[PDB]
Amino acid sequence: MALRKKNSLLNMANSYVLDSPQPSNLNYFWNFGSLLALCLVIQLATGITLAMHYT
Amino acid sequence: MALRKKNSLLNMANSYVLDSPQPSNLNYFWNFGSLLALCLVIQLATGITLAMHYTSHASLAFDSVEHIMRDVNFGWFIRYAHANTASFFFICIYAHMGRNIYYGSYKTPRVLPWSIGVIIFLLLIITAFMGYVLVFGQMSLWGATVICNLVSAIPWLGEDIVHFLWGGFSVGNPTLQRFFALHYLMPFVLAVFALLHLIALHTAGSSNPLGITSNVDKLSMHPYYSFKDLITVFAFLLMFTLFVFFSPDKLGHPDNYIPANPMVTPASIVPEWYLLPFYAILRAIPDKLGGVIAMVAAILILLILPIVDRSIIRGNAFKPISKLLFGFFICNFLLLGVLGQVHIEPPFIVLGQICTIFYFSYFLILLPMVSTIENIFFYIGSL
Amino acid sequence: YVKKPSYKIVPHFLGFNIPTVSKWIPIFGIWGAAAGIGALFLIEGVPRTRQDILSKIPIIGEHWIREIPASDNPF
Amino acid sequence: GKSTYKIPDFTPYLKKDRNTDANRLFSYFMIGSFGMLSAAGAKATVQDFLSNMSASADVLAMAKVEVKLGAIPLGKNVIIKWRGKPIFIRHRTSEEIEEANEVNVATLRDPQTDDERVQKPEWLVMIGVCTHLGCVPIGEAGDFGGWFCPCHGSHYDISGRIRRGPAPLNLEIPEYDFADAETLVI
Amino acid sequence: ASITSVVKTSELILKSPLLSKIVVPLAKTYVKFSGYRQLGFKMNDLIIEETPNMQLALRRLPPTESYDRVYRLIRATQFSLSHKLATGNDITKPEEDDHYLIPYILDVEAEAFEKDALDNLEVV
Amino acid sequence: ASITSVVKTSELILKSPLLSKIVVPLAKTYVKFSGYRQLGFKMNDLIIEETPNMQLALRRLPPTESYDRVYRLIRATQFSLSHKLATGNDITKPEEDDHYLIPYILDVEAEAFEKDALDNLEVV
Amino acid sequence: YMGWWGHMGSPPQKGIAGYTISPFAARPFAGVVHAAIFNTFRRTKNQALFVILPVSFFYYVWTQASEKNEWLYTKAGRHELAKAL
Amino acid sequence: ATTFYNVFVKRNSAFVATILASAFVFDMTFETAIDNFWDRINAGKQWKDIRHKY
Ligand code: HEM
Ligand code: HEM
Ligand code: HEM
Ligand SMILES: CCCCCC[C@H]1C(=O)O[C@H](C)[C@H](NC(=O)c2cccc(NC=O)c2O)C(=O)O[C@@H](C)[C@@H]1OC(=O)CC(C)C
Ligand SMILES: CCCCCC[C@H]1C(=O)O[C@H](C)[C@H](NC(=O)c2cccc(NC=O)c2O)C(=O)O[C@@H](C)[C@@H]1OC(=O)CC(C)C
Ligand SMILES: CCCCCCCCCCCCO[C@@H]1O[C@H](CO)[C@@H](O[C@H]2O[C@H](CO)[C@@H](O)[C@H](O)[C@H]2O)[C@H](O)[C@H]1O
Ligand SMILES: CCCCCCCCCCCCO[C@@H]1O[C@H](CO)[C@@H](O[C@H]2O[C@H](CO)[C@@H](O)[C@H](O)[C@H]2O)[C@H](O)[C@H]1O
Ligand SMILES: O=C1C(O)=C([C@H]2CC[C@@H](c3ccc(Cl)cc3)CC2)C(=O)c2ccccc21
Ligand code: FES
Repeated sequence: MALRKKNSLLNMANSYVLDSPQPSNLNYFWNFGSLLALCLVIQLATGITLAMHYT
Repeated sequence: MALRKKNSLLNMANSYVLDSPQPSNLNYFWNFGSLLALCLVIQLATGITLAMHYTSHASLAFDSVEHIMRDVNFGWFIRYAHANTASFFFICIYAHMGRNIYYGSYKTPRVLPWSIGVIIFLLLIITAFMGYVLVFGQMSLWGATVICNLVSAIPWLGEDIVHFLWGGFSVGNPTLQRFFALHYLMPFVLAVFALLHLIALHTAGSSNPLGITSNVDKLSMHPYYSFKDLITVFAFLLMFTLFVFFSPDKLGHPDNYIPANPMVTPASIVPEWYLLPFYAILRAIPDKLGGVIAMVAAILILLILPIVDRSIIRGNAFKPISKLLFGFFICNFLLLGVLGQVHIEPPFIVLGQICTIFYFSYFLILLPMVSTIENIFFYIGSL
Repeated sequence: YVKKPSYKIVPHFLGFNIPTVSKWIPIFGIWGAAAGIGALFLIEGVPRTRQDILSKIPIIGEHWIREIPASDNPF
Repeated sequence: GKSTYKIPDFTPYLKKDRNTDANRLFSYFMIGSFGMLSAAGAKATVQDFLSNMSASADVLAMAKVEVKLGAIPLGKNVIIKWRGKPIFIRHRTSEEIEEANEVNVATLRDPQTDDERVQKPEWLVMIGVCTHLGCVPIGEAGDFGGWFCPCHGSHYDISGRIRRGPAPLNLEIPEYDFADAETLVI
Repeated sequence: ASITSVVKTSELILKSPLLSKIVVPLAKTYVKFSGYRQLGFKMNDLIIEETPNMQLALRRLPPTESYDRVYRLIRATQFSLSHKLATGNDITKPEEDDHYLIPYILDVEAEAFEKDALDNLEVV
Repeated sequence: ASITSVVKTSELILKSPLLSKIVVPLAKTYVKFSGYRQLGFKMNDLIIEETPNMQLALRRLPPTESYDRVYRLIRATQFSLSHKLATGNDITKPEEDDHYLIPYILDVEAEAFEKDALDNLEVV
Repeated sequence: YMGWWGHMGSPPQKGIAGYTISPFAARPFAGVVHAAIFNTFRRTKNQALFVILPVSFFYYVWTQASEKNEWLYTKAGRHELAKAL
Repeated sequence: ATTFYNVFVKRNSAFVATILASAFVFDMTFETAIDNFWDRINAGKQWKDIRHKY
């Protein structure tokens, strides 16, 4: 059995970002979820950075 | 089927805090995990609260901490609770790592939670330190200088990294504001890792003090360990109360109530009680890079316990020789702690070096040897 | 006639043997180059990296020899 | 419609040269170009973004600190701030200079003679930050009676050379010039 | 470490007259002080079982021996949590401390190590 | 809303001459514009099936009907992701748009609603 | 390696009958006096040497070192301190 | 062409090394190319263009 399935931690990642079974016909409006994830990552990176400079 | 099992979200909570099958014989040393959880919750509550009152600017930081002590309602409590819980966090985490080393929790199949744990231990050190610096008292500023200069050990790029981490030529305002940002952040990262090491542990389940399988006899996490964990919650809060309300400064260094003066460092430099063991290690080694490597290695070397323990038996309950070796190792780690706070003078310079060698020889020599010999003694001794 | 099959066990460790590892030696080489190229690329901005590494490269090295005229430099 | 061995018509999509190396290579050129722009983009993003943590423009502001010397008595060390780092200025006595000139240079982590360090034997000027991890050594203390870093117990000399303890280098000497004989700039 | 390692090394010791003369008494005392018999364990109950090899060895135990092992572990877990020791018949007497598992794990590991060896064979 | 509700209400409309005269033509154009037939679906393919009741109804479908439903959904999913419409024989003709599922779900729900009713009966 | 309720991964159990009584039916502190005195003495005695030996040794070592250090920084210890440095 | 595939693409180690070395080259040349282009479209505007007066 594949490591990605065997190892408990990897298996959780696997279940979300790799093996996760998705419908085959999602259109471009299903992309906002990951854009919101990207916004959230940008906001954390820039935000924590501004917090290093902001008083 | 019960809602707690049906609903995906509840089912995750259920699997951790309610139905989680635990061995039936965990003793009180299994309670540190939940105390560290409680410390982490106290630290988040008091920490976020102090962040509502604290000003990260170097011109105001020390004064904002005085304002917290003096003007904010219950500010004294929140500040001392935060500071003291940082000490209790380390008592509990050394206790928890102690428990794990004594009962062989690092052995298969729990090497992963152990190894994630070693990273939590490093993150706690960096979190607690970054938090120490925010007061911007004398010790704070000097501590910042030293920790940010440990990267100078790294050759060539080292000196430039130092300047980059200070955002200046010295520890100053820039540094203090970035330490505030990261000290706020680091605990959430630490809570992620704390959660991850539990998720890694959930494959094998907790070890137990006998080191045998518990698959034969499991108890639900609640009510048994929930109520067991309350005893230590209240015992912890009793100790917390004695420090926070009655002696809030016993665990502190006076020098941190002097504002940071970059022109002098106090003649008596002694870091937090919990960093003392590694500080003595750093003092012991007379080389820059050497001293730093040894100090970091003193934590990273825990990662090799899974390899160097050659025992066929999990943990020390049944191994008289290993228990004695563990006793000497623990006492040596306390001796290092003590030597961390004496003056750098004879004869403690040589003593600190001997204790440093003994610390490392436990992982590299003694544990592999003793564990090998006890394997043989079990087999021969029981024939 | 053959009485016994003729073989040895090659030394092995953690399921690696020297035959197998020797086939991967080139690949570690390339990955080491990739790590070298990549690491050096990451720190190309670091002034020390230009000063001590990149400006020393023949022909190409002049890319990293840039002086700000002292007329435009407050520091 | 019925036979499963009659593969549906794929001719509108099938490449004639599908098994050539040229065919694979083209697709990998696209994937590799995308990796190349991602790598150029990543590096540029990380470089520009992390540079925020490097000293800001307001911090990068140079001192040129001038100090008098008439004030300073014999056998004393001052501390002048310069770029936030302290500068130890010691007005060394004749016998102090002698003591410094004694140690065989051979046995010195960082081998230097006082002559190399000072440009004027009566003015030891050093960046008073300990070369180990960066505390400021307490002067007059030590074991080589110069300076002792209290942080990890490294002893500096009257030249400010390291003699005992973890510090690897001797106390750095700034760029200092005697404009007058009674004032130096750093 | 593997049980095979431990067993072969023990056999080297029991062969050498000098070695056995000095080691066998040490090991017997060690086992008395170990005190696993005071929770009614056999030595073999304490071997780490969360391993592919050991799980396979334990599946090979005769039903009788397997059921008794479960009982001794349950009983010992109960002593542990009560902070009591075994008394009377629950204490493992030296004559009852049989290596019931060692033969099974040695067979499991013998095959596993042969498998590793033969995976690395070189036709000559 | 329940399929039972929809079906009973529809029957009230078809009963009333006036109502049917004005509603049936509307509903037929609505269905034309709905355009599910252009992906080769029968109306019933579009009923939400992630409920207990509907899962039970779908399990009750005859194997043929069930296999054909799977095919129409696979085929429609493929049209959807390609952004194509059905052509030719794949388009659902009005005569093929049979309520294959409605009888099964109405039986499932009939029992479920009777069960709810009888759970609340009062002996008089 | 550990399952969950119902499939915990115990080797098959047979022949163990387990009995307990209700918490309400039991005295939770039955024999607490006996345990607190005799049982704790038993458990303490059995573990005593594992604590006493390293504590006493490292306390001796610390004591010797702290006494030497104290003595080196007296007037009497001038010469021995000069040699140490 | 097979040869080019075999050398630079077949081994992922080699392909990633090639991509990172290409990124290096691209990064250096793109910087230089945009610098020159930016100076040509904003000619006589920028400080470097009026600096000579002072
Ligand atoms: C969802 C995540 C976030 C959102 C939606 C968000 C939104 C915003 C917005 C709208 C502002 C006002 C910006 C402006 O007009 O200047 C701002 C400022 C700020 N944010 Fe965030 N933010 C997020 C995450 C964070 C995080 C994680 C931090 C970490 C500290 C942070 C730190 C800051 C700081 C310091 C400022 C003030 C400095 C400034 O205005 O730029 N933010 N944020
Ligand atoms: C924020 C800090 C930490 C928290 C909150 C935490 C919490 C816990 C909890 C709740 C458990 C399960 C119950 C218990 O055994 O006590 C546990 C188990 C464990 N923890 Fe930690 N832990 C932390 C830090 C560490 C560290 C630093 C290590 C290792 C260096 C570690 C290693 C382990 C291991 C190996 C286990 C499995 C032990 C076993 O049950 O046998 N943890 N931890
Ligand atoms: C593991 C979690 C944490 C640890 C171990 C920790 C540790 C510390 C320590 C040792 C100090 C020095 C306290 C003193 O002597 O005054 C401190 C200060 C501080 N911590 Fe934390 N902290 C934690 C979490 C947090 C969090 C989540 C925040 C959220 C902002 C926070 C905010 C602060 C602030 C604002 C200060 C400076 C004010 C002060 O000194 O009291 N801390 N922390
Ligand atoms: C790394 C381990 C932690 C697991 C969480 C990580 C992220 C994760 O799950 O990623 C997935 C890629 C997920 N997208 C989808 O499910 C997805 C499903 C169907 C279609 C598309 N797109 C269509 O064209 C999708 O994109 C996604 O964007 O969700 C982020 C929000 C997640 O982050 C978090 O929640 C944590 C935090 C950063 C918000
Ligand atoms: C609310 C659901 C969210 C799941 C995570 C919350 C916490 C959670 O799982 O709690 C459990 C109660 C857990 N204790 C145990 O496993 C446990 C197991 C065996 C014995 C005992 N005690 C013995 O006598 C135990 O105490 C615990 O304290 O671990 C915290 C650290 C967890 O926090 C996190 O990881 C997230 C973050 C707050 C650190
Ligand atoms: C960015 C910070 C977030 C960190 C948390 C990291 C992981 C994200 C969510 C993990 C929490 C829930 O993830 C948990 O994992 C299991 C096991 O993989 C998943 O289980 C899923 O995959 C497994 C096997 O791949 C299937 O048997 C199962 O039907 C499916 O639900 C569930 O989705 C969820 O119960
Ligand atoms: C793990 C990653 C490895 C470490 C990452 C390195 C972080 C810091 C490295 C470089 C940051 C400072 O390095 C410096 O970057 C800035 C851009 O940010 C460059 O600056 C150059 O480009 C910018 C715009 O791009 C102009 O405003 C500037 O006038 C010009 O000189 C410098 O030429 C480079 O010397
Ligand atoms: O000289 C030191 C010093 O060495 C540490 C030390 C001790 C613990 C170290 C450490 C221990 C473990 C890890 Cl994983 C990383 C750092 C960090 C630096 C300090 O905390 C300190 C604080 C205030 C003034 C001086 C000092
Ligand atoms: S800091 Fe100067 S001695 Fe280490």
